[PDB]
Amino acid sequence: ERLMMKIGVFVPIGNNGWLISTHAPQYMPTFELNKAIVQKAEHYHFDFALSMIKLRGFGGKTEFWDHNLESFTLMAGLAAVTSRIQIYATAATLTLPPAIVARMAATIDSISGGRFGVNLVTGWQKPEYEQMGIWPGDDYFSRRYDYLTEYVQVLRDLWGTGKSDFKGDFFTMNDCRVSPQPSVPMKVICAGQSDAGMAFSARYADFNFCFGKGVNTPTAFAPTAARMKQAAEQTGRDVGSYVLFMVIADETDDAARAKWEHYKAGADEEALSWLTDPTSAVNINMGTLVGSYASVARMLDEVASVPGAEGVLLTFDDFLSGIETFGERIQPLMQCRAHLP
Amino acid sequence: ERLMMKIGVFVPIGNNGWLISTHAPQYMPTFELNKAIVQKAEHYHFDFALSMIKLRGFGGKTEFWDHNLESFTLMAGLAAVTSRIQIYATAATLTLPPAIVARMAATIDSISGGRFGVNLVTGWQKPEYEQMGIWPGDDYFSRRYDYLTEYVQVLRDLWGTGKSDFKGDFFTMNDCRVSPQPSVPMKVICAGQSDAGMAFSARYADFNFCFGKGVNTPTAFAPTAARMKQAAEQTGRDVGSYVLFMVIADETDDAARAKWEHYKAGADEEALSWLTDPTSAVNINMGTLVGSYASVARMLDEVASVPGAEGVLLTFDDFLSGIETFGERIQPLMQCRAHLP
Ligand SMILES: Cc1cc2nc3c(=O)[nH]c(=O)nc-3n(C[C@H](O)[C@H](O)[C@H](O)COP(=O)(O)O)c2cc1C
Ligand SMILES: Cc1cc2nc3c(=O)[nH]c(=O)nc-3n(C[C@H](O)[C@H](O)[C@H](O)COP(=O)(O)O)c2cc1C
Ligand SMILES: O=c1cc[nH]c(=O)[nH]1
Ligand SMILES: O=c1cc[nH]c(=O)[nH]1
Repeated sequence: ERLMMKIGVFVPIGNNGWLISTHAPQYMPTFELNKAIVQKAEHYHFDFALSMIKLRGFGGKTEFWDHNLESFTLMAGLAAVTSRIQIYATAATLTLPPAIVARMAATIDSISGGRFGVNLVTGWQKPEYEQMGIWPGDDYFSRRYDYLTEYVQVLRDLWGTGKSDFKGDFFTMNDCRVSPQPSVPMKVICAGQSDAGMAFSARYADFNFCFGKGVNTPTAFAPTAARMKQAAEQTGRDVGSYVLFMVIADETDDAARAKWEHYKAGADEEALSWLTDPTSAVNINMGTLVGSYASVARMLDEVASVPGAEGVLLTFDDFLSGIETFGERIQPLMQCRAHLP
Repeated sequence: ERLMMKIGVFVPIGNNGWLISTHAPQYMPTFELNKAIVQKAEHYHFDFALSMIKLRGFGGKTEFWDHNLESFTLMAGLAAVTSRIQIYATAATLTLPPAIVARMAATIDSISGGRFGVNLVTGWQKPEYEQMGIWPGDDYFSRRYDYLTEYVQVLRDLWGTGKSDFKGDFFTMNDCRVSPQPSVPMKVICAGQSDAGMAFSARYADFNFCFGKGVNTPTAFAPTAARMKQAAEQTGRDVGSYVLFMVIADETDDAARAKWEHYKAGADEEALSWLTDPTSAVNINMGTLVGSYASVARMLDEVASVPGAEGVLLTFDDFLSGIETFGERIQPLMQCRAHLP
C-alpha cells in the first residue's frame, strides 16, 4: 500500500505539443528538441518516454500537428543518446507490416541495450489513412481489434521464436523469419479505452494507457482504471493503467491558473473546429493538473492511490522548463516517488 | 580530369558482413558495432555510409544473414551519433507505404541535420516477401519499375510540396500530407543494373550503385558504368556510378592473398547452396581488390578513371581493422583522395 508510481514523458513529436493556442509556446518537433527533453527527463529519473504517431494535422493559425516526425525513427535516435530511460515508439498497425515492426523493435532493442517497447494502436481517425488510400473501410471500426489480434500474434511469434507460420483473415506467414530476437522480453503497451480495446490489452499488453479526466480532479479517471482491472481479471494477467495528464505548474496556484487561462484565451479556434472548472478543447480536453508545485505533487500522489493506476504519462505546457520544475520542485514532494535517490 | 572520387562504407547490418565462410570473422550486427564502424569511417573522411535491407537469410554453418537489423531505424541511430558523414537507408518499397518512408526520411533529416538520403530498391528475392504474404506475383519482375516509378512520384510530391494527390495503378493519394519537409533536397539513390533499372535511376536518382567486377581487375565494371552514362544522357541528368567492392588489404600482396585464400577455404557451402583468378561465391562473387595497401590504392585510383565512376562503396573482410588500415595506409596513397586534409 506504500505509494509507488512510474512517470513517463509524452514527447512532442508534433508541433506545439498538446496546446492548440496562439498564446501557447510555438515550436516545431525537431530531433534536437526531443533529445533535450528526453535527456532532461532521464536526468530526473523519469521511467519512460513515449512518442505517438500522427499522420495528419488540424491546420488553423498554429498549423496544429501539421508537422509531425515518425515515431520509430525518432525513438531510434533518442535511444542512441540515452542510457537508462525506457523508450516506446507507436506503431499505427495499418501502416507497417508486422514483420517490419518486429525487426524495427529488435533494432532499437540493440540501439538501446534492452530499453525498447512498442505501443500498438489500431488507428481511429479515418483521414490519416484515407489520405494515402489504405483505409480498410468503415467495417474497420468494429473489426480493428480482430485485426490487431492477428497482428500481435505475428509479433509474438517473431520475437519469441524468430519465426512465424501464422495464418489468419488478415495476415499469411509462410515461415516468416526475423532475427535477431530482442535481448529482453519485448514490451507491448496499448491505449484501449473501449471494452474491445481493454480486452485486447488484458490479453497482450504489459500496461494500458488511459485518459486522465477533468481539471484538478486527479482521481476522476478511476472508473476507467476499474474497467481495465476487471478486463485483466478475465485473463489473470497483471495489466495496470498509466494515466495521461497535462501538468501546468508554477510557484503559486494563482500563477499556474493565470497561465492556463492565458492559454485558453488564445485558443486556435479554426484548428479546434477541424479536430471536431471544465476541461478545455485547447488541450483536447486532456486531464489537467493546474497549481503550485506543491499542489501538483499532492494531486499526483492522489492519482497513485487509485486502484489499478501504476504510472502517469505527462505532457507539460512547456516541456523544457516543465520537466525541470517537475524534477526540482514537484517530484521531491511526491510520496509516490520517495524511492528515487 | 584530376582524380576525385567519393568513398562510402557498406555497413554490416547482417551478421558476418559479406563473407560466407567459417574462416571469416564471425560477428552479429549490433548497433554498437555499426556505431564504431561509422564513427571510424567518419574520422577518416568517408563520404557516406549505407545499409542494405535483407529480410531473410541463407542459413548454413554461419547462419549467414539470418540475423539482420532494419535499415531506417539503424541509420536513425547512427545519424544521432555522427555529425558529418552522409547517411543512407534502404527502403524495400514493397514493405513500407511511400508516405511512411517520406516521413521517416524527414525524421532522419532532422536527426542528422540534413545528411540523410534513401536508397530505393524494388526487391528481387521472392522468398523475402512471400514469407510474409506480400509478394505481388511473378508479374512483379517485369512491372517492378512501374511500381517504383509511382512510389517515387509520391515521395517527390511529399518532400517537395508537403502534399500529394497522385493517383496511379498502385497508389491513391487524396491530399496526403507529410510535414516537416526535409531541410535540404532529399537525396534518392538506386542500384539498378538492368535497362529498366538504369532508366529509372536516370530519371529519379542522384547516383546509381553498380557491382564491381572480378578479382584485381578494377576497371572491369566499365561497360556497366558506360550503360548508366547513356541512360543518363536520355534524361539530360547527371547520374554517376558508385561501384561496390570488397577490399582485402595487408602489408604485402602475399599476406592479403593468404587471407583471401583462407576465407575461400572455409566456404560455408550449405549457405552458398541456399543463395544459389576468378571471383568466388564466398563473397557473393563481389568485385574484390586483394593486395598490399599500396596495390589497393593503385587499383582504386584506376576505378576513379573509369568514365561515369564517381565513387566506390566499400566492404572489408574485417570492418574495424579494415577501415583503420584504409584510413592510415591506403587512402593517403590515393591520388583521387588528395583533396582530403
Ligand atoms: C496515451 C495515448 C496515446 C495514444 N496514441 C495514439 C497514436 O499514437 N496513434 C493513434 O492512432 N492512436 C492513439 N491513441 C488512441 C488509442 O489507440 C485508442 O484508439 C483510443 O484510446 C480509443 O480507444 P479504443 O481503440 O478502445 O476505442 C492513443 C491513446 C492514448 C490514451
Ligand atoms: C550496392 C547495392 C545494394 C543493394 N541493396 C539492396 C537491398 O538492400 N535490398 C534489395 O532488395 N536489393 C538490393 N540491391 C539489388 C538492386 O536493388 C537491384 O534489384 C539489382 O541490382 C538488380 O538490378 P535490377 O533491379 O535493375 O534488375 C542492391 C544492389 C546493389 C548494387
Ligand atoms: O490520440 C491521441 C494522441 C495524443 N494525444 C491525445 O490526446 N490523443
Ligand atoms: O543485393 C545485395 C545486397 C548486398 N550485397 C550484395 O552483394 N547484394
